[PDB]
Amino acid sequence: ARQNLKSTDRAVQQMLDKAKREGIQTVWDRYEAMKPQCGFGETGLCCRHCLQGPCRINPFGDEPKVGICGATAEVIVARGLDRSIAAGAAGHSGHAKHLAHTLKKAVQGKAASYMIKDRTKLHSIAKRLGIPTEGQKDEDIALEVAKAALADFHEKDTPVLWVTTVLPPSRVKVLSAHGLIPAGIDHEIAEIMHRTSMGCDADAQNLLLGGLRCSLADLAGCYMGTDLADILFGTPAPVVTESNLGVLKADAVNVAVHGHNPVLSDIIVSVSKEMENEARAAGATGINVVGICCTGNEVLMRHGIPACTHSVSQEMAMITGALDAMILDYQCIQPSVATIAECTGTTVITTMEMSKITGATHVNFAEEAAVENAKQILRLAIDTFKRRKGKPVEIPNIKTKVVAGFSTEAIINALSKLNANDPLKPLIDNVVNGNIRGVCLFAGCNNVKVPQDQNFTTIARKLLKQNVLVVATGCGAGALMRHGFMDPANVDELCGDGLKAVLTAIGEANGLGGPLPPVLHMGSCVDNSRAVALVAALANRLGVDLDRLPVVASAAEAMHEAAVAIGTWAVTIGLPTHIGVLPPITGSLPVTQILTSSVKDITGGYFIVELDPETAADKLLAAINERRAGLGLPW
Amino acid sequence: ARQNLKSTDRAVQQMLDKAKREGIQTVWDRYEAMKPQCGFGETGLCCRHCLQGPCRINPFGDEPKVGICGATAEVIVARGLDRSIAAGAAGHSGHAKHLAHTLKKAVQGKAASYMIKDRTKLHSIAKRLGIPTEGQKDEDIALEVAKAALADFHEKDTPVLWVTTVLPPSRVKVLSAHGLIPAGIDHEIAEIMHRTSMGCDADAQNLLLGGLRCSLADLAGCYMGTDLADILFGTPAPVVTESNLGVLKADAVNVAVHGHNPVLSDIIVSVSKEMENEARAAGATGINVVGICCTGNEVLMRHGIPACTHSVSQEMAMITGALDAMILDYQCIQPSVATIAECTGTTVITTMEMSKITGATHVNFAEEAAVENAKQILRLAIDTFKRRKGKPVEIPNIKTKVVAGFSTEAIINALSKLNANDPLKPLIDNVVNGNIRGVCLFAGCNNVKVPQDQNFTTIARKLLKQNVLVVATGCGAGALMRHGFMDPANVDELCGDGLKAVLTAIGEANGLGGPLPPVLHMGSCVDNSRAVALVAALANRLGVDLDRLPVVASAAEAMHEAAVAIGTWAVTIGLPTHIGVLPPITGSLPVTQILTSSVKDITGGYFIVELDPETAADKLLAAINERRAGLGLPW
Ligand code: SF4
Ligand code: SF4
Ligand code: FES
Ligand code: FES
Repeated sequence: ARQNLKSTDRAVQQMLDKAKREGIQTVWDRYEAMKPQCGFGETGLCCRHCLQGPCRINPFGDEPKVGICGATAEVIVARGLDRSIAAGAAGHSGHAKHLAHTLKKAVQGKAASYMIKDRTKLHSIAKRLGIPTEGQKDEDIALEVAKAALADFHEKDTPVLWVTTVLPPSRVKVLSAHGLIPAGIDHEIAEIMHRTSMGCDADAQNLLLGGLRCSLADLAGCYMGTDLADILFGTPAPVVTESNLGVLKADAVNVAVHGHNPVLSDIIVSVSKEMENEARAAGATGINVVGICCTGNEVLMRHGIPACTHSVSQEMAMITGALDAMILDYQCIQPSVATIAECTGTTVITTMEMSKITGATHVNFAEEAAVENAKQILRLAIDTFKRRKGKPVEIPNIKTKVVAGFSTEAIINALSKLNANDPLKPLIDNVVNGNIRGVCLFAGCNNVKVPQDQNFTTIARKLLKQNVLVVATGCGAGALMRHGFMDPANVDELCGDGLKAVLTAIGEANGLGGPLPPVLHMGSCVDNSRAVALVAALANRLGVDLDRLPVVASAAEAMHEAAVAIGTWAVTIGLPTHIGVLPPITGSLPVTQILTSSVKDITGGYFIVELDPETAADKLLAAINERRAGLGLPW
Repeated sequence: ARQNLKSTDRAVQQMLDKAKREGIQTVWDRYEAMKPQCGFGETGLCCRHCLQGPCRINPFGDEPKVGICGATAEVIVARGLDRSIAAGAAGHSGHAKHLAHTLKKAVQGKAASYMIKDRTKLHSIAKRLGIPTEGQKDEDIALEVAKAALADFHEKDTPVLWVTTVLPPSRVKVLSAHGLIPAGIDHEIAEIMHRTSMGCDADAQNLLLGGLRCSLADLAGCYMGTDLADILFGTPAPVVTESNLGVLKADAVNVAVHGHNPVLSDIIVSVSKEMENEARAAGATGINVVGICCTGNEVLMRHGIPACTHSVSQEMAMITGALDAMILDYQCIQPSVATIAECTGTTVITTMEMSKITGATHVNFAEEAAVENAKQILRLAIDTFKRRKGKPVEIPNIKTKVVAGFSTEAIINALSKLNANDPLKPLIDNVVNGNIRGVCLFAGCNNVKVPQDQNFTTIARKLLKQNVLVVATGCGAGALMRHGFMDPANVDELCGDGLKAVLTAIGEANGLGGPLPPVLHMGSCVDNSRAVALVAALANRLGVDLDRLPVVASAAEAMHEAAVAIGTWAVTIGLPTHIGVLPPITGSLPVTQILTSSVKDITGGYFIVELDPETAADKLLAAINERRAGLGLPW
């Protein structure tokens, strides 16, 4: 097979060849077996919301033209999209909610493996929420922050504070005028599921306004998750590590942390260092913890744990034969891992009650027992390492250098070395003088339909040459790190002269004798909220709303419902937002026109649907430059 | 066309002939245009939970055999079912939540059109919840009940009290042992949406246990909705009225209330009597309010408002040409009504912010302005009546007599005339002696796939001849009322000798000089909770759990996600539960075996999937008789 048609990652290509000769089916094989995919589903023109279905509508031609109950294409498309947004928001609800409970347990003395690690962030969040701190114990402040987090999930006397306190007042005012401020996170999720059920909401604009509001519930969960993880585990600062399959070590116990919620995998990291001598007794050099997906991003950002792989290529880590354990929480885990494990020897371990996989070993993680749980898990990994003594492994000797840890606090601190009391001003100065053309956030997944990483790297290369400041999260950050976009040694090759000058000036003032990396890694998918914090801080410093800023987003290879929700809130907060795969909307021209055009008149943002990455880069540059022109800037 | 293949209701048949000659497309025409329906959707073997889809699995044959991410048929089927349960629960969340807010507003002086109408029910609910009443103002008790209702939507120090306080302790204990008690109504809905999103829960048993727990969140919303509606609007007592299209009157202003939440349509009823002379000034005899679906059931149960039609046949009320207005809240409204209105003259009016239909007139109902809103709405109806002066109409002269209003309180009161201080004992006595073989609850919708009412009437006839006490809600009650099953004049024809003797003894002791009707109408779909209250009271009186009682349920023509949720909680509380249409589960034998067999070992209940109604009646009788045998009773 030509493996480069599947993935642009050479380590992935090498493992695809191994999987092929060993007869191990991969995600790419399961995709091929699915073709041709259903065109009703692809276009959004299918409904299964009641037992009179399934209903479908022919995109073109003759009947069927309308659902059995009378639901039009507009209604069917908008209802399906709304449920996808609610599903995305629900994952972020679960992630943030878990962290809120963990913080509450910690400060109540119920979970001594957890603690307040970032006291400053705690007090800053309390202040933003209106919680008094003067003369209060940190534990009581944290109890109040956890209570406020849990309160945002349901209706109360205030709207969702993890929306209204994180966006500029002018933006909150626009959203409120259109009825878009969430009343409660789980409240909005449930209202979406109700209104999209049979015989309820049946007006495309009304449905889509509901979707915008639920996407802000997703934003609140993202921002709440980042806030609470930073309190518990530390706010990221710049770190240096490596990425790709070559971070695996044949002579070590290789343990991947995979999923999203690092609540236990932050603990796995710390415990793994304590069990080094137990690993050495078993014949290993040590325990080598590596990351997959956003749990991997979390521990990369906070501890420099190397990233093994991401998203669509996750099975390939197992194909090496050296992955002794894969420790799972939830979200973005291909359930194929449980069956591949039988072929590769890997011990796959689930840990969360609501996310089990038939055939995997389940360990019932509890914060109250986190260290004990981590030791049980790592001992299974050590046992597995011992079982592969003498077996050959094939780890591609392929890895890149990765500078990461660019939380918004870290970015502001780095800029403060150029201007101590007005840190955003050097960035704004360079936007104004054209050294920085604008900002682009790359976000979201890989998707088996797109050769892995091709859109992220093609678009990023064009933007960087045109002096765009590129930030990235999730598996977009994964794609860019695995292709060298987080290695400062590649600044000369990748970056336009203006951007290079700025990255160099910031780097030299931070004592690096070298530039910042070409792309700034801002963390996990919930950490898209960090990009919101940066952009809102810029808006406040400039006295304008986000829909006037030369800032865009690109979910260039989107897959998960999470990514749909994130793209939708990016639009809702005012950003031009590219999506590089087709969401199921093309079966309705009216819905497509709302999402790509008339929503501009509501929020100032809009979707740019473009599957060709060179064309998408041109459209993103045009959007940036239109914003520059609106501010009276050359472009 | 042979109209009896579409509906067994002769009034519906007559209007189908009119629709045909006038060129007005109906739900049956849109169904025909949809055939053949997609077999992947029919069997449950389709997934659109991420942008790598749509994925499908061939029920039999070759590839595709597995989803792109590795999701098996078991996982795909269970995830789709779970989302349907969550959607059903969300509708009941929205309905109950709305009523909780209405009660709070009323007792805070913010909505003087609303009030505490049933003070006794208020105090009984407060006592069941643990709320003190001694020495407290009714308004403060009601404020506390409304607060407790709203608290059950999110996590707190107690589980959902509208589950744990309404089922016997032994049942709560079984459910708790299996992890099935909901933590919060909207909490469970959101956890379902998370766990069913890509790369999360992927074990069929774990997924389905989550679904059982979310179905109890639906039960809580149902019971909360009935409780609060009874406080606000009165607990039903026996009433006499009529049903079917002949309740429309050519010389009156005909106004249908349609949807679920009678929050405003209870007001419409009261206001309509006040505007009689305005209607007379416009040339009408008066305002004739009639019911459709469960909002219709609500006002039938409390005020004897005649029921025009139900569910699948709702368009036919408009085809008469005499329906001047259709006043909509949410749920079960075919959106085709908005376009048919242009052909029939009817004014279709929406009233709830989250349920609009393109082309309908929207009036923004607010409790604070309910009387004003009702007058605006009824004045549109009067105007419409005037526009049809001189136009012929075709109202089928077909209607039945309906005795209804059998709340659980009403049933207990009726039985108390035979035994004042042990009212359930005469019912139990007659179960023991075989005069009553068991109880069957008919629930749920009609479905265009089934000739309308055919399953409800075929099954009911067989059960009644075998001395089963039949109770009914929703459009199952609608089907039975429209075919004479709520007219005591039909007891001799329909009922076995034992059941007739019991209905007669109760009727004669209630001063009727005649029996209770063949079937007891227990109300709307949320009022399935009343059947739960009756069955739980019987369980408590007998000292056994619900899974030992000779009680079954039949969603004989199910359609809405609501009906899936209700059927699932019927199973979860311990009942054999028939469903007369195919839910999308047959693509997975393991899931089917859980839902129809091994769940017995968890909750004592189980689904009986049977599309042939004669066979379904035999299977329901077998289930009843097995329960009788387990209690040592003849059968
Ligand atoms: S909700 Fe309408 S369009 Fe969807 S399956 Fe049911 S009848 Fe078909
Ligand atoms: S979740 Fe899995 S089965 Fe469903 S659409 Fe995505 S890849 Fe296909
Ligand atoms: S007809 Fe294929 S997605 Fe439903
Ligand atoms: S393939 Fe028809 S329901 Fe998806």
